[PDB]
Amino acid sequence: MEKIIIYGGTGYIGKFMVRASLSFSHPTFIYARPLTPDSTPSSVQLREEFRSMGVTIIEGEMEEHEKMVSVLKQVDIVISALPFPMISSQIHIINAIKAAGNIKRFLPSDFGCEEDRIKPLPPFESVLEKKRIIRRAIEAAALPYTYVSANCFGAYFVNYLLHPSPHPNRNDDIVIYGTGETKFVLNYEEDIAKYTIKVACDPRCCNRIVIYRPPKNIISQNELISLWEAKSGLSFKKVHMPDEQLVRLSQELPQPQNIPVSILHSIFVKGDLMSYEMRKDDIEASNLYPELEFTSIDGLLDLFISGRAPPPTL
Ligand SMILES: NC(=O)c1ccc[n+]([C@@H]2O[C@H](COP(=O)([O-])OP(=O)(O)OC[C@H]3O[C@@H](n4cnc5c(N)ncnc54)[C@H](OP(=O)(O)O)[C@@H]3O)[C@@H](O)[C@H]2O)c1
Repeated sequence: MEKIIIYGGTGYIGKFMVRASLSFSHPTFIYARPLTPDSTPSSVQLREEFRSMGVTIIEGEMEEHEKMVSVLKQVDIVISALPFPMISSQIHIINAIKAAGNIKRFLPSDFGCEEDRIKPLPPFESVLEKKRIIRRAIEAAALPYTYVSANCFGAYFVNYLLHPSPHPNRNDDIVIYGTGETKFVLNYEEDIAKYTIKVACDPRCCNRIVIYRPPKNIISQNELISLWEAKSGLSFKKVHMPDEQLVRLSQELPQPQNIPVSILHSIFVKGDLMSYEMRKDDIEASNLYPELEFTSIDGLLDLFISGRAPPPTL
């Protein structure tokens, strides 16, 4: 099987990718920054867990070109799950990949919306521009790539939008962004990870934009809430944050506090995750692997009720 190295492997979505890679029998590696006295105990725990699972951990800084090239010459696929503050640093990955010359595929840290076909409010557009610059650098180096639009991380957004708790109360306030009829897609993290590993090894997805849009996971905030209320057995106080308020906040709030509201405006008001139809060269992943299936929204919510869903995260 193809050998896979993951940057940001100890991250929120990164850890799912590492486990999926191993589960699909791929020799797995991660390039990680050296630990420090302030390293969160969580980051320390994950590295120990990964090592015990057979993951090869290469410790180093992004600026260590020779170290990165040496490792990349030993693998076939590179997947980056680095966070926004580290997006620009991916240029070092691109340079090490080109120097190595043996890499079959590079998946930059996209995993969101399809940045090349949307234009959100200034605060969000600014961060998206960093990801676009990485894409332009990939194209300039002529590297084999796959740009993944994973759409909404399932557990991440259910926690954010519904904040499930042991004992819900009528007054545990539910916020609806915009009017709530805008369609978006919610995909469970474990599935996003599994499909990403398959996609990275699939020749059909080389040098292509791949979108995770399983038909059963397309939903509006109002539909999601109705489903959640039916399952939770109670009616929540629902409040709206209309388009105008989100726009106003994106302009009046300081940075980076103005980014969250800008992202919510893009996803739930402009509907940038469903305001476009699949293109010719565009690939929808749920149609690719008969052996795989995206967990339905109903299934994702049951995961939360059963108390087996990922915990809240920043
Ligand atoms: N579609 C969606 O709903 C959605 C939601 C959230 C995120 N995303 C996207 O998914 C991607 C990853 O997001 P995420 O939330 O998973 O990221 P995250 O959890 O914040 O990633 C942090 C990870 O990178 C490392 N790291 C952090 N700061 C670093 C630094 N200064 N130098 C070196 N390594 C550093 C960490 O290693 P340590 O263990 O050493 O700390 C950790 O592995 C991004 O492209 C993001 O935009 C999409």
